[PDB]
Amino acid sequence: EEEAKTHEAQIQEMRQKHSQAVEELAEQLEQTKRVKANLEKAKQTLENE
Amino acid sequence: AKKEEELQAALARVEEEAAQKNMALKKIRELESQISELQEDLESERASR
Amino acid sequence: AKKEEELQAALARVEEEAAQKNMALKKIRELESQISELQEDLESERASR
Repeated sequence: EEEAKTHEAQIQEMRQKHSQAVEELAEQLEQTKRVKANLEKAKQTLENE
Repeated sequence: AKKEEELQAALARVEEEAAQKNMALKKIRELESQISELQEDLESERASR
Repeated sequence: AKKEEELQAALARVEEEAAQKNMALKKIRELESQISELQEDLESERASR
Protein backbone atom coordinates (compact mmCIF):
# COMPACT_ATOMS: atom_id res chain seq x y z
CA GLU A 1 0.00 0.00 0.00
CA GLU A 2 2.82 2.42 0.82
CA GLU A 3 4.66 1.54 -2.40
CA ALA A 4 1.49 1.92 -4.47
CA LYS A 5 0.67 5.22 -2.76
CA THR A 6 4.24 6.47 -3.21
CA HIS A 7 4.36 5.31 -6.83
CA GLU A 8 0.94 6.85 -7.50
CA ALA A 9 2.22 10.19 -6.18
CA GLN A 10 4.92 10.17 -8.86
CA ILE A 11 2.28 10.02 -11.60
CA GLN A 12 0.41 12.88 -9.92
CA GLU A 13 3.54 15.04 -9.91
CA MET A 14 4.07 14.33 -13.61
CA ARG A 15 0.49 15.41 -14.35
CA GLN A 16 1.25 18.80 -12.73
CA LYS A 17 4.95 19.45 -13.41
CA HIS A 18 4.83 18.33 -17.04
CA SER A 19 1.43 19.96 -17.53
CA GLN A 20 2.70 23.26 -16.13
CA ALA A 21 5.65 23.16 -18.54
CA VAL A 22 3.37 22.50 -21.51
CA GLU A 23 0.96 25.21 -20.33
CA GLU A 24 3.82 27.71 -19.96
CA LEU A 25 5.14 26.91 -23.44
CA ALA A 26 1.61 26.88 -24.86
CA GLU A 27 0.91 30.31 -23.36
CA GLN A 28 3.90 31.81 -25.17
CA LEU A 29 2.82 30.14 -28.42
CA GLU A 30 -0.65 31.68 -28.21
CA GLN A 31 0.89 35.10 -27.59
CA THR A 32 2.87 34.85 -30.83
CA LYS A 33 -0.30 33.99 -32.76
CA ARG A 34 -2.07 37.11 -31.47
CA VAL A 35 0.96 39.25 -32.32
CA LYS A 36 0.92 37.86 -35.87
CA ALA A 37 -2.64 39.12 -36.36
CA ASN A 38 -1.67 42.64 -35.28
CA LEU A 39 1.42 42.59 -37.50
CA GLU A 40 -0.67 41.47 -40.49
CA LYS A 41 -2.91 44.53 -40.18
CA ALA A 42 0.13 46.82 -40.05
CA LYS A 43 1.39 45.43 -43.35
CA GLN A 44 -1.87 46.25 -45.13
CA THR A 45 -1.94 49.73 -43.59
CA LEU A 46 1.77 50.45 -44.15
CA GLU A 47 1.58 49.23 -47.75
CA ASN A 48 -1.37 51.53 -48.46
CA GLU A 49 0.51 54.57 -47.14
CA ALA B 1 -12.10 67.69 -32.68
CA LYS B 2 -15.27 65.57 -32.87
CA LYS B 3 -13.44 62.55 -34.28
CA GLU B 4 -10.40 63.31 -32.12
CA GLU B 5 -12.51 63.57 -28.97
CA GLU B 6 -14.46 60.43 -29.90
CA LEU B 7 -11.20 58.67 -30.78
CA GLN B 8 -9.86 59.33 -27.28
CA ALA B 9 -13.05 57.90 -25.76
CA ALA B 10 -12.80 54.80 -27.96
CA LEU B 11 -9.14 54.35 -27.04
CA ALA B 12 -9.99 54.72 -23.35
CA ARG B 13 -12.63 52.00 -23.69
CA VAL B 14 -9.96 49.59 -24.93
CA GLU B 15 -7.79 50.36 -21.89
CA GLU B 16 -10.76 50.01 -19.53
CA GLU B 17 -11.90 46.83 -21.26
CA ALA B 18 -8.32 45.51 -21.29
CA ALA B 19 -8.11 45.88 -17.50
CA GLN B 20 -11.24 43.77 -17.01
CA LYS B 21 -10.04 41.29 -19.64
CA ASN B 22 -6.75 40.85 -17.77
CA MET B 23 -8.58 40.01 -14.54
CA ALA B 24 -10.95 37.68 -16.41
CA LEU B 25 -8.04 35.95 -18.16
CA LYS B 26 -6.19 35.53 -14.85
CA LYS B 27 -9.36 34.23 -13.18
CA ILE B 28 -9.85 31.74 -16.03
CA ARG B 29 -6.32 30.41 -15.54
CA GLU B 30 -6.82 30.22 -11.77
CA LEU B 31 -10.21 28.54 -12.17
CA GLU B 32 -8.77 26.13 -14.75
CA SER B 33 -5.98 25.19 -12.33
CA GLN B 34 -8.55 24.45 -9.63
CA ILE B 35 -10.44 22.20 -12.05
CA SER B 36 -7.26 20.21 -12.68
CA GLU B 37 -6.65 19.82 -8.95
CA LEU B 38 -10.30 18.89 -8.37
CA GLN B 39 -10.14 16.34 -11.20
CA GLU B 40 -7.07 14.74 -9.61
CA ASP B 41 -8.91 14.47 -6.29
CA LEU B 42 -11.90 12.86 -8.01
CA GLU B 43 -9.67 10.32 -9.76
CA SER B 44 -7.69 9.70 -6.56
CA GLU B 45 -10.86 9.49 -4.47
CA ARG B 46 -12.57 7.27 -7.04
CA ALA B 47 -9.45 5.11 -7.38
CA SER B 48 -9.17 4.82 -3.59
CA ARG B 49 -12.87 3.90 -3.41
CA ALA C 1 -9.98 62.10 -44.07
CA LYS C 2 -7.17 59.89 -42.75
CA LYS C 3 -8.16 60.72 -39.16
CA GLU C 4 -11.65 59.32 -39.80
CA GLU C 5 -10.15 55.92 -40.61
CA GLU C 6 -8.23 55.95 -37.32
CA LEU C 7 -11.42 56.66 -35.37
CA GLN C 8 -13.20 53.75 -37.05
CA ALA C 9 -10.24 51.47 -36.31
CA ALA C 10 -10.29 52.41 -32.62
CA LEU C 11 -14.06 51.86 -32.44
CA ALA C 12 -13.69 48.49 -34.17
CA ARG C 13 -11.01 47.50 -31.64
CA VAL C 14 -13.56 47.95 -28.85
CA GLU C 15 -15.89 45.49 -30.59
CA GLU C 16 -13.06 42.98 -31.04
CA GLU C 17 -11.98 43.33 -27.41
CA ALA C 18 -15.62 43.23 -26.27
CA ALA C 19 -16.24 40.07 -28.31
CA GLN C 20 -13.21 38.35 -26.76
CA LYS C 21 -14.16 39.63 -23.30
CA ASN C 22 -17.75 38.45 -23.75
CA MET C 23 -16.51 34.99 -24.73
CA ALA C 24 -14.47 34.81 -21.52
CA LEU C 25 -17.63 35.41 -19.50
CA LYS C 26 -19.30 32.41 -21.14
CA LYS C 27 -16.30 30.21 -20.35
CA ILE C 28 -16.18 31.55 -16.79
CA ARG C 29 -19.80 30.47 -16.29
CA GLU C 30 -18.95 26.98 -17.55
CA LEU C 31 -16.00 26.70 -15.15
CA GLU C 32 -18.22 27.85 -12.28
CA SER C 33 -20.83 25.18 -13.05
CA GLN C 34 -18.10 22.56 -13.53
CA ILE C 35 -16.46 23.54 -10.24
CA SER C 36 -19.81 23.30 -8.45
CA GLU C 37 -20.56 19.94 -10.09
CA LEU C 38 -17.07 18.68 -9.24
CA GLN C 39 -17.56 19.68 -5.60
CA GLU C 40 -20.85 17.77 -5.45
CA ASP C 41 -19.23 14.70 -7.03
CA LEU C 42 -16.30 14.91 -4.61
CA GLU C 43 -18.69 15.26 -1.67
CA SER C 44 -20.71 12.25 -2.83
CA GLU C 45 -17.55 10.19 -3.35
CA ARG C 46 -16.08 11.39 -0.05
CA ALA C 47 -19.38 10.84 1.77
CA SER C 48 -19.68 7.34 0.30
CA ARG C 49 -16.09 6.64 1.37
